[PDB]
Amino acid sequence: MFVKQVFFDLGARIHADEARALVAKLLDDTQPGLVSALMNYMPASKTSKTEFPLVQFSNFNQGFALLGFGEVGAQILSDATPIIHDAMAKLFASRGQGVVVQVSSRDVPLSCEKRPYGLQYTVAKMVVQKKHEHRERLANPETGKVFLEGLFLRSLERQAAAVGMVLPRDLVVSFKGAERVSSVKLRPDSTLAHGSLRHAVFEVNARLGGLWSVGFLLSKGFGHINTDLQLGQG
Amino acid sequence: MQIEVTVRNITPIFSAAPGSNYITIDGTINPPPGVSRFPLVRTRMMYVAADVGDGVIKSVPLQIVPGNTMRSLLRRTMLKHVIEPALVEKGNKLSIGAYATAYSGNATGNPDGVPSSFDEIATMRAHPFIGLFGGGPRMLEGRLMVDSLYPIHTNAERILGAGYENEMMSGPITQVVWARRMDPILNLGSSEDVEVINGGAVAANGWIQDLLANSKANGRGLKAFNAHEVVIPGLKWVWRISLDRPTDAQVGLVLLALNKMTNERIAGGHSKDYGRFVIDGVSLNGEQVWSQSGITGGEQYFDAVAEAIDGLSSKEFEQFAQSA
RNA sequence: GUGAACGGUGGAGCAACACCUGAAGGAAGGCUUGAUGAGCGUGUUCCCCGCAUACGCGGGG
Repeated sequence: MFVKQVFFDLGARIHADEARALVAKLLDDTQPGLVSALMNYMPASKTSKTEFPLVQFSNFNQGFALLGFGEVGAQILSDATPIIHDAMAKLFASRGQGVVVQVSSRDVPLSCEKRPYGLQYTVAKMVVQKKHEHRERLANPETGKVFLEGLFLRSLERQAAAVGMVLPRDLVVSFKGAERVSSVKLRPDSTLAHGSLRHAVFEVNARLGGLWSVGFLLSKGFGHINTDLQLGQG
Repeated sequence: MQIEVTVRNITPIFSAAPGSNYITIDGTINPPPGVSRFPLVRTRMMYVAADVGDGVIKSVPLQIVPGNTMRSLLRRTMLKHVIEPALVEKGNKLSIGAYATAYSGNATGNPDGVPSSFDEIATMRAHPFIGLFGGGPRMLEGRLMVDSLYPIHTNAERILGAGYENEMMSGPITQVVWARRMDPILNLGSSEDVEVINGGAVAANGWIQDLLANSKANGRGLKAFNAHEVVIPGLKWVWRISLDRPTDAQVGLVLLALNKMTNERIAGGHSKDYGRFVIDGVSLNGEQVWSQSGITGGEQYFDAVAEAIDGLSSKEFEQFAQSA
């Protein structure tokens, strides 16, 4: 259907994961349920849902963005936006002279159709390795290629099924190469790190016309770029 | 008495045609719904029969400025720079009704049922301002016939039978001009900008939340996007001012209003500077009198309006306006 | 065999002449389409959820 993007500008850049931690810590004392809705927690406990995350935090050049997928996620952003804005307003008016926090909002529809020609789609900061078996596939290029193929495909089908629209199941993808390899830390000052690719290039015969998130740790703000912006653009 | 005021428009011309029209991002005026129509107020259009192909006359569009619009315009310049200076130099005081009837033809919305006595008709008809624009409670006939602004265009070849055969424009004469509204509190950026707002940054922030609550969800906020169709500038227009057995004072008044015609605007869209124009030529019964320094010629009309400005009292405007 | 049986209501004839809905009337007044999500930090085994039923697959932050 459609995905909503809401952009918040604090006057300074804040990373998506530490923005997620800050949003968790700011409204924790009061309004806990909205936090459960924002963070895709369980209704009863603190742990997160194993399904696709309807609400995922994202980069913004002056702060952080929120992405809500489907009618439910868009409604979550709709009920969450002013209380969240009011929290950063009181936090940034408590210290210093104060700053003014500016927003934007946009409702981008998602779409796809199959074309009989390959199309070049790049992604940046997408996590790929989570277990020791994923490390063992990544050592050899032949067995790592098909793993990345299946990962990119199953991410497309997962967020399709989650958004509630049908994808044609005859798509053939291909992976050309990635510019860099780097680690991703779940929490700072932790020894545990997870492998990730930088500026990976994929090639899909179909076209994609919305926000499409691929790979792991999607709610942390990794491996989504707008496919409308790359389209016919270099 | 026939006058033909041929002008060129310096700024573009927007005289808003009524009708909630709609526009897409690229053309398609009044599209089918669901293409995200934007509101569009087109310029005033007159349908006109024209020689489209050989032997066939069709009702085609041609964008005009209304004759009622510029009747009120000629009356307005007449009154602001000739009549009101006369009534200040002799100290004559108009009433509310006299003022409103001199500018609008009526003091109230109810015209009186009785007709005016013939001495009042003769005196008012003889008077230049009253004769040019009648009206009032007893519904006076005026001597002035103000025709609409046609451009010198192919759609008006049937209109311009005599004269204006050259200087003919073939293509369309309209351009869509897009104006957006922007919200300044979205665009302020800095708190050193908000130190002049009372309440500080938190008040501006709270207004951002009001507009966010409107963005999720009928009080109109800000930041609209609009288009308006405009007539393109630099094109020659023709004005027709006919007169009905005029006194020399009434023609002299028309020429007195006409000389300064340029200061004013033949349009709407005041702030966009729409309506600026320069008169290329003025012909009295076909004779050219227009120069760069106003009208050169018609000295008996100017002398008659000179002697008619003197001795012009408020009581003419008072008596005509007064309802029975 | 009806106090019955018979029997054309017909013809002629203009609803005509004369008469103006039309006089007065501003589509206006305000508004930056540029402003955008887009290119920049993490060096290794730790949590929880399903399918199984543990031989392992899938995934969450």
